[PDB]
Amino acid sequence: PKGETFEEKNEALRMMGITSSFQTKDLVPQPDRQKLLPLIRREEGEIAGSLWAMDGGELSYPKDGGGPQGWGVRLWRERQLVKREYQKVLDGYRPVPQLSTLGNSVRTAGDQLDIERSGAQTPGELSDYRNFPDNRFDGGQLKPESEAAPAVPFSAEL
Amino acid sequence: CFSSWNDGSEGYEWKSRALSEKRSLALEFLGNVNKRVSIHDAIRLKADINKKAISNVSCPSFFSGIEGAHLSPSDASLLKEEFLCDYDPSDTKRMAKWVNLRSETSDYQSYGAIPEGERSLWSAWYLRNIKAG
Amino acid sequence: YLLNKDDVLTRVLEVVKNFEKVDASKVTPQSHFVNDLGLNSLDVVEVVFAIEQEFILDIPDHDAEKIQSITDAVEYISQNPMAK
Amino acid sequence: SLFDPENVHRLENAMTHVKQVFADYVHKKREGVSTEAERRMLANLTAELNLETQKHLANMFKYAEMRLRQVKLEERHHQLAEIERLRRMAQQRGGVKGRKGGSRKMSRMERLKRVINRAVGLDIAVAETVLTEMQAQEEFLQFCEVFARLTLGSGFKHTGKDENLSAYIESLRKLYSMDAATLSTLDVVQYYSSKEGAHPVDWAKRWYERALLLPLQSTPEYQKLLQIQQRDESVARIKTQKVVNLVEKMFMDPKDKRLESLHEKRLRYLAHMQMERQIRCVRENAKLFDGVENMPEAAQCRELYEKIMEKKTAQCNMTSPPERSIAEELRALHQQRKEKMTMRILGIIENDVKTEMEWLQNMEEAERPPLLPIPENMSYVSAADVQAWRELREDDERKAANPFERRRRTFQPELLGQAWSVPNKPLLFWGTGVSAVQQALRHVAEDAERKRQGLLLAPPYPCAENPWGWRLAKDILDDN
Amino acid sequence: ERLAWLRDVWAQIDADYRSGDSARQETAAQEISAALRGEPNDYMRWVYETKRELRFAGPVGRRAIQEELQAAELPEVLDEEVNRYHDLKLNMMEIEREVKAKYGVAGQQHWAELQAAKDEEYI
Amino acid sequence: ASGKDNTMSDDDVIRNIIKERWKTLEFGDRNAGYPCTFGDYIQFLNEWFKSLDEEGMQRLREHFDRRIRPLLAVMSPVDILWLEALTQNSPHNKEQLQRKIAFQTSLGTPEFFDMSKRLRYEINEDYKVRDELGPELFALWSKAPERWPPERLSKMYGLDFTLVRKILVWHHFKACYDACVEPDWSLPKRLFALEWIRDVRARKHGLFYGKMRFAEQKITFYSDRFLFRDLVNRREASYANVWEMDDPYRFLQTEQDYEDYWGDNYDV
Amino acid sequence: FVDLETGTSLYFRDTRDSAEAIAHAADSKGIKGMDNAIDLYNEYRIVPDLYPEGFQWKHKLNTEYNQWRSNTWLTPDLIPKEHRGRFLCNFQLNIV
Amino acid sequence: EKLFQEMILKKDLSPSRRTYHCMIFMHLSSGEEGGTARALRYLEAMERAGIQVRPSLLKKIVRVNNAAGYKRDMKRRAR
Repeated sequence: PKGETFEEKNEALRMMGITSSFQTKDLVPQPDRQKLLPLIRREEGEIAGSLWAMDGGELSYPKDGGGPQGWGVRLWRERQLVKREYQKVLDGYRPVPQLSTLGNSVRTAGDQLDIERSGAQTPGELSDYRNFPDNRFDGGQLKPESEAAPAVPFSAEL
Repeated sequence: CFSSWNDGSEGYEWKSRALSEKRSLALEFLGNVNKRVSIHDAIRLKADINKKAISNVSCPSFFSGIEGAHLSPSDASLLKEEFLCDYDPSDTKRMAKWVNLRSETSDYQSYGAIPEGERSLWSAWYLRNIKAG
Repeated sequence: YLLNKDDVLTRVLEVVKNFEKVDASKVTPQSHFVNDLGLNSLDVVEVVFAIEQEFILDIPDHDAEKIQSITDAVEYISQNPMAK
Repeated sequence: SLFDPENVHRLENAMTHVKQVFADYVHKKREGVSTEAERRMLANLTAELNLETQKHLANMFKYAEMRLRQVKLEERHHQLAEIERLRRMAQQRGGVKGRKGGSRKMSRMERLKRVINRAVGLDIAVAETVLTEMQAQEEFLQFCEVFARLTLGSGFKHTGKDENLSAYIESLRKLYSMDAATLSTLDVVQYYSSKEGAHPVDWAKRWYERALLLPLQSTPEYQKLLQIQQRDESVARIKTQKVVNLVEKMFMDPKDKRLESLHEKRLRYLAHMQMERQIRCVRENAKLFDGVENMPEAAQCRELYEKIMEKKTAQCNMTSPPERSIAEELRALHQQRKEKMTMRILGIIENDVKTEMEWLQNMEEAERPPLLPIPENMSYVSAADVQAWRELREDDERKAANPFERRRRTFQPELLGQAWSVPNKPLLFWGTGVSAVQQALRHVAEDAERKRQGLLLAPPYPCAENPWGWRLAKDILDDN
Repeated sequence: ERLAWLRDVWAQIDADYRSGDSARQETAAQEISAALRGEPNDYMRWVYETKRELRFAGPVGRRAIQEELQAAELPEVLDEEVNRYHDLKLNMMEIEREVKAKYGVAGQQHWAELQAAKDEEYI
Repeated sequence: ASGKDNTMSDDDVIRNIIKERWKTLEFGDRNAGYPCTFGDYIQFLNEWFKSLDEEGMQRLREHFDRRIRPLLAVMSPVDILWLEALTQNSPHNKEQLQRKIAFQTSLGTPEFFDMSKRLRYEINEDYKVRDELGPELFALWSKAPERWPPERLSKMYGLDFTLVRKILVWHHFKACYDACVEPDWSLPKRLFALEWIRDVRARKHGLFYGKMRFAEQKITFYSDRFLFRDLVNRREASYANVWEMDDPYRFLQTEQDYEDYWGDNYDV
Repeated sequence: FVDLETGTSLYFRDTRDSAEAIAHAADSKGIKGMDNAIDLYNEYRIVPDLYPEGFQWKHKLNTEYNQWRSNTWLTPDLIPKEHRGRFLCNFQLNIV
Repeated sequence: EKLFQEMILKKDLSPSRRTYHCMIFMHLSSGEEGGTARALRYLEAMERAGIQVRPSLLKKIVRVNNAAGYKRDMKRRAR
C-alpha cells in the first residue's frame, strides 16, 4: 500500500487537513542516537519519570523519606554517570559539548562577555575567537569557517 | 635594569609582585564564590565603558619616533628588505613567541586544562611553566 | 475626537462587573451604585478610581461628586475630549 | 643578545617586568596620577630592550632559522621583481634601439642606471614603482574614506554582507581569465607569489561601490592612476658538466598532477592575506582620520548631504531615463630598523597588557549591584484591550483544542507549569480586597481580646513543635 | 612504525655524531647521554601537548595546526599516550627547585606561604 | 549600546528585557528596595501549587523533567547549598558559608556543567517524540490502520515498535482522562495482544514468580531438515503481527461482537 | 555509594568488616574524598599496576590523578616480575 | 532467474554457493506468494548437487524470513 514514503504520507495528511511538522527524515528525533540517556536509564532508572503518566501515578521518582531510596543518592549516582561521560569527553572518545546556560552563568564574567559578543556555541569557537583576533568582525562577532585560510608550507611539495 | 632580569635573587621588589599576582588570581578564581554571577545590564555596559577607557589610553612613545627627511651583503639585505617588504606576516608571528600573548589569562581560559586533583588552594599548578634555564 | 457612547458603555459595564461585592446579574445599563447594587459609600470612591484607571485621565474632585450612577458615568467620560 | 633561544628564560622574565610597568602605566594613565615616573621607567626599559634588540638583530640573523627563511624568500622575491623589471626595460630598450640606432645618450644613461643599481645592490626602478603604487593606493583610500565619511556619515563597517573569500577568489579568477584568456591555478599562484607585495584595491573598491551605489572605475582619477600604474608595470654537454642540485630533486615538479589542491589552498591563502591587508589599511584609515568625522564641521557635512541628495535625485533621473658618506646613512638606517622593531615589540606588549587588564577588570566588575528599574505605571489591562483581543482569544482556544496547532498559539507566556491565555475580563485593582478587610477586622477584634487577656501566639523562634521558625513581620503600624 | 620513525630520527643524530663539526658532535653526544640515562625527550612532551591542543581547539585552530604540521613528519600518537602524559601528577620538589632557582628569596617566601596554606588546609 | 543590538524585532527586545528582569531578581525587604521576601515567594509557590489540578501538576512535573532535572543531575550538593544561600540572601549565612574551604573549593566547573545542555536536549528530544510525533502517528493509525500499521510506522520513522504502541496507548488514555471520559480498556488488549497473553498475570502478595522460557518441552527444528522445512513453510504462512483488522479477526462482523471479544473476556 | 562495575564482590562470604570499611573510607575522605564511590571490599581488592615501564618524566610524578587508593598492606611487589603489568582485571582476595 | 538458467543451461556452468544463497535470499526477502516455495527449491538444488548447506545459512534463512514477514503482511493487506 501507498504511504511508506514521506511524500505519500504528507499527501495523505494534506487530504486529511493536517500539515505535517516533519516533512522528511532529517526532522526525525531518532532516539537511537542518544548516548547518555540510555546509560542513565539502564543502571538507575528513568530520569524523567513523568514521561509516561496517565493520571499521575505512573511516575518514577525517588521517595521523600531519604536514605538509600531518597533524592540525594539518586542525584549522586546520576552525577557519577555524568562524570563517567565527562571523563569520556576529556579523553577524546566523545565530542566536546556546547556551551550551556548553567555553564555560562558560573563562568568568569569576562568569558560570559566574550561569549555574548562572539555568539560562540562551542568553547572551541571561543578558543578560535581568542587565538585569532584578526578573524572577527567590528562588533566582536565571529566570522564563519570559510573565511579563514592557513598558510600551507612548501615542504608538502616533497 | 638589565642585571635585574636574570635569576639569582636579583630584582626582589618586582619578582615578589609577580609571584603574588599569580597566586591571588588563582585564589579568586577558585575560592571566591561571589565572582560566579551571571552578567546583567550593569555589567554589560560598564565593561564596555571599561573596554573603551583602556582603548583611549595611548602609550607614550620615546624619542625613537622622531625623524628628519661594492656594498656588503649584510648591509644590502637590510636596505632591500625595508623597501620591498613593508608588511611581513612571517615576522609578526615571531613576536608572539617572545611576548607570549595572554600569559596569565590562558592558564584559566583553556578548555579542560586544570585537572580536578589540583583544584585546591594549597596546590601549585600555576608554577608548572616556571623554567629556570 | 470624542469616543461614541456605544463602546464606553461596554467599557464601564465590564469594570463594574468585576467588583467583588456586586453580582454580574444585578448590573444594568441604567443602575445606581448604593440603591440597586448594594454598595457602601466608601467603595463609590473606589468606583471612580477604577474609571481613573480604565480611562487614564484624572477626574477632578468636583466632577467626581456630580456622578452617582452609571448613566452619568458614561455621560461624563464621553464629553471629556482628552480621552484616547 | 636577549632574543636568542638560549636566553629565553631571561627574556619572558624581562617581559613580565615590562608588563609590570605597563601594569601601572595605563593605570596611572586612566586615573591621571603622576604618570611621569612610569614613563621614565618605561623609557629606561625601552633603552635596555633597544640595546638587547641591537645585539639580537645580528644574533637572530646568525641563529634563528625563521629569519633566514624570511630573508631567503625576500631575496628571491626581489630577484624575481628585478628580473621582471629588467625584462620590461630590456624590451623597451630593444624597441628604442630598433626605432632609432642613434641612442648614445640613452645608452650612457642606461649604463649609469645599471652602475647605480649595482652599487646600491637593488633595482631602484622597481622600488620607486612600488613606492608610487603604494602612494596612489593610499591616496585612493584617503579619497574614498573622506567621501564615505562625508556622503553617508558612516565609516568602515565589516559585516557578513560584504564580499566573502569564495567570491573574491572567483572574481580574481575571472579577472585574470579576462586578462590572459587561458590560465590554470598554477600560473595564478605563480603570478600572486611573484607580485606578493602590491597593495590590492579591488575588494575595498567593490565595498565602496556597494556603499555609494555609483561606478568608481572611470569617475575618480586615483583609480585611473592605479590602473595606468598597473598598465605600465605589467648545451647538453654543458648541462652534463653542470652539477645537479640534490635539493631540487627532492621537490616535485610544479607541473605535476598531484599538486592541484595545494595550489588551490595557496590561492586561498594569498587572497586571504590580500583581503586582510585591505581590511588592515582601511581600519587604519578609519582609526586615523575617521575620528575627526564625528568632530567635523557642520558645513562640510551639510554640503555633502546636499550632494548626496543631488546624487539620489540623479539616480532617480537615471531610473526614469531607463524607464665616507655611505656608512653614516647606513648606520642611521640600521638604528631606524632597530628602533622600529623594538617599537613593534612594545606595541604588542601594550596590546597584551591592555587585554589582560581588561580581563582582570571584567573579573573585578562581576560583584557590583545591578541597575535600578525606573518606575512605570501600574499593570492594567483595560476593557478596550479585552474587547480588542476577543477574536484572538477564541482563535487561541480553537488552536488549544487541536494538538497539531497547540504550540502555534501567538500569545503563550508561561509560569512554572501553566500557559497564560488571553484574559476575557479586565484585571482591576480598586474593586478587589473585600474579604481581607473583613478577615482583618475579625483578626484585630480577636487580637484586641488577646491583648486584654494577655495571650501569646505560637512560638516564633524555631522551637521543637515548630521547626521552621514562622514569624509575622513586625510592622510599625501594627505595633500594639 | 614507531621503531621505523625512531630509526629515521636517530639517522640524523648518527649523521651529526659523524659530521666532524664540534657543535653537531656535542649536541649528538648530549642526545646520546640523555637517551642512555633514561631521560625522556622534550619533543615527545611538545608532541603530546600539541596533540591535546589539537584535540581541544575549534575548527579554525584545528585547521591551522593540521595545515602547519602536515609536512612535519610527526609520529602517529594514540589518544591514550596523550591521556597517560596528561593524567600524571606533577612533582612537588621539582617545582620547588624551579621556583627557588628562577626566583630567589621571593621564591622562598612564596614557598613558605604555600607550605603555610598547606598546613592551614591540613587543619 | 549601539553596536550590540543594532536591528532586531520587538519579540527579541521584549525577550531580552524579560531575561534581564528575570536575572536581576533578589529577595530582601519590600521597603528596602527589593520587590519581595523569600517567605512571600514560598507562599506564592505553595498557593500556586494548591491552585493546580492534575493536568497542571503533570505540566509542572514535565517542566521539572525538561529543565530542572538535568541541572540537578549535574550540579553537586554544595552547588545547591550555594543556590539556597543565594535565595535566602542573608549576609550572615553567606559569611558563614564563605568561611568553609570545602564550600569554596568543591564548586562545579563549567566544562562539567556543559553536559546539562546535552542531557536537556535528550530529555526534550524524548518529549518531542511523545508530544510532537504522537498526534501524527495517532492520526495515521486511527484513520487507516490497515494502510499504516504500527510496524510500518516503526519502520518509516525508526523509533521502536513498543514505543510507537506506547505512544498510541498513552495518547488515547490522555485524551480520555483529560475529557472526564472512562477510557477504552480494550486498546492495550488490541495493541499488546500477544503481550497481554504472555505477560499479564494475577500476582499474589507474599511470594515471587518466574517466567516460562518455552511453553512446551519439544525437540528443536534444527535437528532435522524436514522439521526445518515445516517451520519455514509455517512461518511463510504466518503473520508477523496481527491486529484487529486482519483476516483472523474478520468474523467480528458486528460492533457488539467487537466490544464482546476485546472487552472484559479477552483472556477467556 | 557503590560502583556497580568495581565495588561489588564475587563471593558469597560475609566477613562483616563493613563498619571498619566505612570507617576507613571516612578516614580517607578529604575535601574531595566524598565525591568518589565507596568500596566496602576495598581491603580485599587487588588492583594490578599496568605501568611498570615507560617514560619517567622529571617534572611529573609516577602517580596519576584518578588512581585507586591502595590498602594498608598492598605493596606493588606482590605481583612477580613475569606477571607485572600483565593483568587487565582486578582481583579479589578470599581467605581459606 | 533468466541469467541463472542461462548460466546453467547454455554455458553449462556450475553455480557457486554464494549465487545459490543470493537466489534463496531474494525469494525469501520478496513478500510475494510462493517465495519460500522457490527458496526451498533452491535449497533442494543445493542439497542434491553437493553444494554445502551451512548452519549459518539456516539461521539466516529463519532470520530473513522473520524479517520479510513485514513485506509479506503488507502485500497481503494491500489485497
